[PDB]
Amino acid sequence: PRNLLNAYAGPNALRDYFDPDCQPMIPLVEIPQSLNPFYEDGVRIHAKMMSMHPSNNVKIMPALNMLTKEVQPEKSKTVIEYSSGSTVISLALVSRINHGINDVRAFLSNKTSAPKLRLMQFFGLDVTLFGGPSQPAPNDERGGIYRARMMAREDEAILNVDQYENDANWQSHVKWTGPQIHEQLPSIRLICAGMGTSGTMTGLGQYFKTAKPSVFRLGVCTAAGDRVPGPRSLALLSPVEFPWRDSVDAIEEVGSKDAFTLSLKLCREGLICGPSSGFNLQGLFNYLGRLKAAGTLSSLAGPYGIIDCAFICCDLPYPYVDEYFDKLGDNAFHPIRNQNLAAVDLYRYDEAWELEPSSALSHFEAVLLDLRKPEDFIMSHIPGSYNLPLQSSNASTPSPFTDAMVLEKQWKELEATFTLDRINAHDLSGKDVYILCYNGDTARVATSVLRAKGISASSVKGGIAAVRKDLPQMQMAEGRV
Amino acid sequence: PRNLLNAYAGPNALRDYFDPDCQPMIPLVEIPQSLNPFYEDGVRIHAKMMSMHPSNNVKIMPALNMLTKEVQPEKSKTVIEYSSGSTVISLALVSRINHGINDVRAFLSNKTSAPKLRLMQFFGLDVTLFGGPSQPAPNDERGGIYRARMMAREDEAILNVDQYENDANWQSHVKWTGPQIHEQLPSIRLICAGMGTSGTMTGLGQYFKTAKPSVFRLGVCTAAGDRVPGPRSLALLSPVEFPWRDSVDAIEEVGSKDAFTLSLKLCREGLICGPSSGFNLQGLFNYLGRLKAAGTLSSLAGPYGIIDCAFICCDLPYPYVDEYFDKLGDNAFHPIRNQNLAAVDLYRYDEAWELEPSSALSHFEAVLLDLRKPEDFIMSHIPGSYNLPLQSSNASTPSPFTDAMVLEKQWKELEATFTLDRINAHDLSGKDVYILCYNGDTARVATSVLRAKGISASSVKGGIAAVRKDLPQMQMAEGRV
Amino acid sequence: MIPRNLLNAYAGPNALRDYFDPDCQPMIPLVEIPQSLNPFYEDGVRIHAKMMSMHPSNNVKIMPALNMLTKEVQPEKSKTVIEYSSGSTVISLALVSRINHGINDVRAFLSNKTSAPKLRLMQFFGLDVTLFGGPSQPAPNDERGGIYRARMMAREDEAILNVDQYENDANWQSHVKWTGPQIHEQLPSIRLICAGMGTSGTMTGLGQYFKTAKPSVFRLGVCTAAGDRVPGPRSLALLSPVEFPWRDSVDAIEEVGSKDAFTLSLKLCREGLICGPSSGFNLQGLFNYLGRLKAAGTLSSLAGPYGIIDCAFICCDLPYPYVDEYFDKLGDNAFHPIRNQNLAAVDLYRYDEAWELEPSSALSHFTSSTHGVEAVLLDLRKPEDFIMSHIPGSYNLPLQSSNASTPSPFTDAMVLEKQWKELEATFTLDRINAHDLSGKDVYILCYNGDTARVATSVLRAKGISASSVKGGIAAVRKDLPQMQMAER
Amino acid sequence: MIPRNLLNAYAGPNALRDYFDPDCQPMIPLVEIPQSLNPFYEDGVRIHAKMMSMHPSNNVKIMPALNMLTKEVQPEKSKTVIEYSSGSTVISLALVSRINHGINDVRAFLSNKTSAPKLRLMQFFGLDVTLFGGPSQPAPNDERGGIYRARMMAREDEAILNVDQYENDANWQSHVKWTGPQIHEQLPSIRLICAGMGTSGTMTGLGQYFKTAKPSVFRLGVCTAAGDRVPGPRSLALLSPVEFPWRDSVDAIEEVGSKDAFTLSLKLCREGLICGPSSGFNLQGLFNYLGRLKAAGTLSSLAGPYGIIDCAFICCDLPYPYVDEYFDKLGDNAFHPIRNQNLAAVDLYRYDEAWELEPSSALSHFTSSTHGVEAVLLDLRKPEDFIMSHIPGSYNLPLQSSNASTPSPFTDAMVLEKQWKELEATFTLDRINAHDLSGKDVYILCYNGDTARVATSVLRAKGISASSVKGGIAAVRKDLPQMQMAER
Ligand SMILES: C=C(NCc1c(COP(=O)(O)O)cnc(C)c1O)C(=O)O
Ligand SMILES: C=C(NCc1c(COP(=O)(O)O)cnc(C)c1O)C(=O)O
Ligand SMILES: C=C(NCc1c(COP(=O)(O)O)cnc(C)c1O)C(=O)O
Ligand SMILES: C=C(NCc1c(COP(=O)(O)O)cnc(C)c1O)C(=O)O
Repeated sequence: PRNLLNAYAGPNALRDYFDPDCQPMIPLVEIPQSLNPFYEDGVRIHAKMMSMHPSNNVKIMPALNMLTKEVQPEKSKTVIEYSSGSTVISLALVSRINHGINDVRAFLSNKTSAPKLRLMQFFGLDVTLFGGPSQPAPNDERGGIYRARMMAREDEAILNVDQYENDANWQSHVKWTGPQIHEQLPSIRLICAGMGTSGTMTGLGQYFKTAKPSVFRLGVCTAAGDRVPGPRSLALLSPVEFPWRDSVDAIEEVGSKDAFTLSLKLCREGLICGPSSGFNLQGLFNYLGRLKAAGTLSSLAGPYGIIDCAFICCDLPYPYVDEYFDKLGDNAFHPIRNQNLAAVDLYRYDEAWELEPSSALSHFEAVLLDLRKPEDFIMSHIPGSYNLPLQSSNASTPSPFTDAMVLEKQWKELEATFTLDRINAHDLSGKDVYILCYNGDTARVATSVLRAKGISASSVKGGIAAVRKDLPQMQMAEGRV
Repeated sequence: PRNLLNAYAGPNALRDYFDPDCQPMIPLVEIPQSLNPFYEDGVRIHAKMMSMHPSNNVKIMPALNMLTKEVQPEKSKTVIEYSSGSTVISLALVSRINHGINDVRAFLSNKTSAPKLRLMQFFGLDVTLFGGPSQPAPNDERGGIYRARMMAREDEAILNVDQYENDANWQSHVKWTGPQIHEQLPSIRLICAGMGTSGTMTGLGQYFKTAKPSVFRLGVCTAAGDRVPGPRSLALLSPVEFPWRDSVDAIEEVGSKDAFTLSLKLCREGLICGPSSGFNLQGLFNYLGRLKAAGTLSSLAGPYGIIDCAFICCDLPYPYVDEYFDKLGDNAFHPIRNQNLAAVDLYRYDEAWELEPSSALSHFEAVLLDLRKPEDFIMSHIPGSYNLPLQSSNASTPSPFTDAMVLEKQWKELEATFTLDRINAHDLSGKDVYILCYNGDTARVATSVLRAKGISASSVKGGIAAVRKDLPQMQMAEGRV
Repeated sequence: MIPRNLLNAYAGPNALRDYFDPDCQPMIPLVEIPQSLNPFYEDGVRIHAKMMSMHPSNNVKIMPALNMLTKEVQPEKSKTVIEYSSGSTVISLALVSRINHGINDVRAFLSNKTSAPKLRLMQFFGLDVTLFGGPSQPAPNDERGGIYRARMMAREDEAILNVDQYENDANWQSHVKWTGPQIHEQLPSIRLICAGMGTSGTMTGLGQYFKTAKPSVFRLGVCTAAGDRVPGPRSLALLSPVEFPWRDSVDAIEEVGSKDAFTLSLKLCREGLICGPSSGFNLQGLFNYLGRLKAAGTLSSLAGPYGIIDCAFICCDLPYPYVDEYFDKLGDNAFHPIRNQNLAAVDLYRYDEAWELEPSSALSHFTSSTHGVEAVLLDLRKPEDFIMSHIPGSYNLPLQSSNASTPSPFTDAMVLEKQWKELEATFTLDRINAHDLSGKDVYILCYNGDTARVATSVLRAKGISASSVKGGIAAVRKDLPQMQMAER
Repeated sequence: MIPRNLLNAYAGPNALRDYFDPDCQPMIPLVEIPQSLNPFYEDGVRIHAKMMSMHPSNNVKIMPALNMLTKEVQPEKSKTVIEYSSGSTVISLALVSRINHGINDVRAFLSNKTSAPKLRLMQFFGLDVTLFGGPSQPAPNDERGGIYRARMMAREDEAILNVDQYENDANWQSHVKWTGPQIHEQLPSIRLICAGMGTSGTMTGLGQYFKTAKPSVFRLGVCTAAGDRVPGPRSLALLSPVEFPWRDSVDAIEEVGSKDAFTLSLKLCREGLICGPSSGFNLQGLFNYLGRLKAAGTLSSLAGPYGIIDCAFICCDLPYPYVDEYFDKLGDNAFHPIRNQNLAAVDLYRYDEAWELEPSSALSHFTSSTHGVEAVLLDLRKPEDFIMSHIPGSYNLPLQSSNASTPSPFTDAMVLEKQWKELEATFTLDRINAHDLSGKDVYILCYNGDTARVATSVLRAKGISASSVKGGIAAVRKDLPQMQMAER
């Protein structure tokens, strides 16, 4: 039945890996008390981490169930679907794993984020952008849902399962998701899921309608005028023909700021899930808050006085990371320390460029650069070396690697110092350039600058202080010719 | 022992969820034959999807093992670590789940990508950037590894486990990862893992050194001068003091282009993993290619003539999506169709703004805008309406929702049309503005333009062709006053 | 005693030669400056300006140019004239080379730092300019500056000629020949002669002449104050290497800054003595010397047995090439500001009375031609007035800046700016094509008519054949039954 | 018969009044243009230029300005002068208002489209400019243009005065009084008189005078060709509303474009008759009419019993305010290009001979002052030469553009550009602080010495007190033992 060792081999290893009946049950995890403001009221909330399927999103269940139902083995060569992201990724994976179909065309709104659009391309989707409403009605003849079902109707090699209109959508959660939650949480008193196509909620609600009729079925929609990835609003849901009205006992409306806030909290607790997951949990919070404000929370409780709630976590937060910062204030994140270093010191450092004093002077076709101030150079320097001073490097200035502002000034002055004319004015091109400063640190920054400009540059570890220590017998010129 | 139902409840649900002994074994999946160029030679390659731990990366094993070893319950209040990303995310999760520590400070190179830096902030890390080499030696006194261990040495409330120097790193894979692969693949003939801190490889190599001494242990390093997230090069690995030289039988060197290529292929097969995972598989490919070129591949084979290879998949590709496009050519991705629509039609469309002809004219404080050409307006128009023509909208021009170039021209001309002066010149401010065109489509684009500018605008579904059809009794002015 | 042209009429094939001749010409005018410009008038000094700017060439250097070329040019060998110059000398050489000697290949060696307006002036007069990058006013023997290299090129070629104003005695001798004797005859009671020093030819000539012709006249040279720069003269330091006997030609030397030079030059112009910065530079030196003797109480000595003291100073050229510098050197005061200055950036295009049509002629042309293919009528009124009554077949393009209350844009500059800007912002290329205005007669009707004429200026600048209905909508009220009926 | 100033010397408290008086002044010069400019010289026509630009005011409008103000000004009531103008008239009014009438509050009403150089010129002459946005050359009765509004303001206030050049007969009567009689006396054989028409005062005056004083002279007016624009005149269409009897003053009217006007004005200047665009505009009209009769073979009739035909045309003002337009209107030819033009953008800063020091004086100052606190020595040579031998205590700042082979930057313009650019790019603010040059005496040593002087120009423009070692490293070879020993 199920894979005990979670080990999949043979020609069908990937098929069985994605199989919800063969792979272990999708994890169900109770959220911590610190995140559950109804813990003292006896509420225990459990998160169904659909993001932990190998596909990383809840829409793998409709995609699996639809494709096995609708694919015709000899003739089905192309799959087309309108989607907000998750379904077409799941269709792309299942079409290859189960059906050998690599031509998957994704129809998406032109107002889907750039990271999400790049993720579609990443998974090998062929995407076409559509103007107008990002969430059109399946009968809006100007929208991508209509165009998709009409392109597969004129060509039998083209297949359009219809996640907005194909019953195999919600039946996938009667088949898999529902029974899993029931076995994992036999004391379940409330099931909660947000509604986009509504397939997830109606599937769960149709299953629990007869598997445990005492279970309360709570769907979540996006507040009017708001937008969150995954669900749609109550208005955008009315034209859909799935039996969602028979699968829910109450509807909550949730905004995007709460959704992204709770998703961020869940991820920091260890339950890594995306914005719609925090959206769902917030809807559950809002309904529990009504029953407490109405004094009716006792109605959900079982014989032990506890209320076991399960809610769906639909996918991962990674595709939406930038949106968390646009929607949530800076107060939700620690700022970067030494943030200025992101725009500077951009180039690599190789340990082989840093040479011990004896090793560097043995190679010395070759040119030695001294980056100390002009009067320090005249006082004493290695005979044969050129002087090239810097405003930002004294004998007293701190090491650039201990002061981010020093590193910024020194790196920038070094980038401006080593212009093209400068390289030729000192004959650095094509030679082994050895660099020396006071303690070696500014010189090492200079090697990163020069290596990125193609000059074979090395630095002396410890600077001139180490050559005076390690090589005390090498006598030094003290402006004398 | 292990959680049969994958259901975690009680105050320790999250602790047990992250527990590798309590949670099902990390999946091991054989890669498809199409991705395995040595399938006919009898090689079967199995991927250990460490990315499928709830933390989504392999470094959860060192983080778990180190923190339980080093945390002192009463005094340990702050955790500090230098990392390339994975470890500090895993330390942030485990420090909160197992030890109640929320003060986690991450020391990172200034040359880590911006998406990765934002991911650190996302998971609640307090990050400080460090110049110089992005992968310093643990004894480089200018690098972040030294600074981390020295800041926890001066303060007992500060804890620095040392992933580069703490043996609990690699022992975590002797404890968990090794035994899991052995039980999942008893016929294992070769174990493969890339080396950054080397903890993963030495742990696996120390375990199999005595669990099944016939197993070949293959480590992978980054080719000289190259860079891939996770591992380091053979040179950057020499100073580390873990017994990695006793845990490997051969070393492969792999470049970044191959690493990102194979990761992309793995993700498109259904094994969603990041660049170091394709890096590892490529190293395995390169060693198998030597033995075939040397005719020695038979040496790895078991009694049935097959060679069972296991390799580590370390994390997910999502934080690196943009890097795949910089490293791989455009030839690896389908381009966006109607790409021009990404920069235009930027605003939302609400179904309630589109009104049937009878419904819109019933509300008609109110102003009706007609967007048809001037001669068409004079020919016949709804009495009481203003005319506002557009260069890009004829009676013959196609619907904007069927031609992306038409949508771009019309939307841009509409954005330029409805300037501030225009809004006041037609008294649109504060009124209910109804918009009419030929077929309704240009008018609907105009409502998205005007709603985003704060004007309460609605369109007539079907345009003037529908008011002539649905309302044939409403007589129309035909430039007559 | 040569006679001068009493009719100032110059005919014949030598009309231009005689016109430029300081002996045929009337004498260069000498004009006493007014009291309001003479601080020492109450002390008996009379300051007379020698307006060298009034020669046909407009500058003092026509005298050295005439004299040097007459001396140096070889009728059959000379074919090219080359000279280093700051501007005046080489313009004068171009004129004399052609008028008097039939030479047009005149090359001008100039500093690379002379102003961009001045460089164009050299081109304007048909000069051939080569730039030299060293010091602006080099020493004549500096083997880098143009003075030396111009001299050597004239040595290598026997067909080209460098008269060299910097050490040819004919330079300063031309003022012994003309300027000196003229001033002496125009002002016999003269007691002091003043001139700035660039090459020092003008001052050397005046001082050498008056040294013997009237030894009692004081000779006052003017040099540029160190660190400063004035067009024409040189600083004392920059003047020492020239070998003209200028030290023997002056009895004292003043130093003057550029701010004072431009200020006094500007005041002389507003008095009617139109002259450039070096003229105010010379007058300021004279003021400074006269103020030195007045404060020391030695002012009386310069006089004679008469109480008056007659001083003459040189006015070298005209201010027009330097107008820009007066604004940079002097403050925002001493100039009246341009009022309605905002209009300088709007209403940039021409008007034509033919574009403004009587209402009956305009409505006749509109309904003559088929509507929407040959002619359109734009009605700029607010949409709720347009709806009430309008010319059938016309288009409504509302203007926010225009309504039934707005006054004439030509009576308020802010209205003109707002309305011209909105009209310019209204008639984008899409708007022209949205109403298909191209190739059509366009008629404009507004509340005003003045606004509508502004609209015709804007549209015809864009190539649209637009005309306005004179008098506005008020002038066609009698042709609009619906409008007449609404007023019941 | 009033006498004229035979000395051209004007003294006394009325020196400026007499200086501007056309009756005290010598007559405005009349000068025959040369054959090279007269295509019809072989046919017996002699064309004489009346250089009105030679009045002290430099323009033709001083005659209407003098005559109108003399007529209209009220000694005790008049305190402000207001006039719409294109430029010439209102400058002349400012001068006459002060010289002759002691009035300085002169307001100038100008089109908002007059050039930015011309607007500054109005400010320069102390005028008070108000801009008007309508048509540039409005009709005198257009109640929007400045002509009408200037007239009304003078009506509301009995203390201000608009002489109104556009319909005051004293405008054209001033040329019956002066310009006409002068030309007639300067050229008694005259057969034709030619002038452009703006207000038409000049042509009306000349034509009304010659109509009776010598009825046989042909009167040839010139107007601006439709669609074109010339500074001064008007088009025939724009001229019809003025009520001067100009139609009665002309026997024919030519139309001329602006390109021909500027081309001929430029040629007249290079001949020595310095005059502006309207002057070439008048001459081109005369050429066009004479070419019409020559092609028709009716040229002989204009003559007399003599074979010659003497024509006079007006030259109105000077070209200097319009120099920019000649470049825009005419091609790149007719001007010589500036050679070494690249130098105009480099070597922007001054030089001083005191900065260049004899080698012994430079090395003396350097080792006098303590090194690195009061003085530094920069050695611009290549690092491998600097290592071989250098002045002890000096810093090496290599230049790629300079080495022992490079010639003098003042002998090759490309070397000067490269070296000045690299020196400017070398001495960034960090470089000055990297060697702590601020507040120190700085001495420059190079292979050349010329390069080192360029370096001193660059550094002193940045405030660094830099001097150069004259003669370069070659001049200090005797002071360098190590260098002498290497040459064995
Ligand atoms: C509609 C699809 N999204 C459903 C979805 C939902 C909503 O689940 P539904 O089955 O559509 O009701 C929630 N969260 C995420 C991340 C989702 O992708 C889609 O990818 O086309
Ligand atoms: C060093 C850590 N990275 C190790 C790593 C590796 C290498 O595994 P090691 O245990 O360091 O040898 C591979 N792939 C990814 C994504 C990784 O993050 C870190 O996050 O600090
Ligand atoms: C040197 C020349 N300038 C002399 C000059 C002077 C000086 O006059 P000198 O005769 O050169 O000393 C004053 N004012 C103006 C306008 C001048 O042009 C020249 O044109 O090259
Ligand atoms: C109208 C005036 N211009 C007349 C003019 C003319 C025309 O001359 P009239 O006398 O205005 O017809 C020609 N050339 C120049 C340079 C002029 O300035 C004026 O100054 O306002």
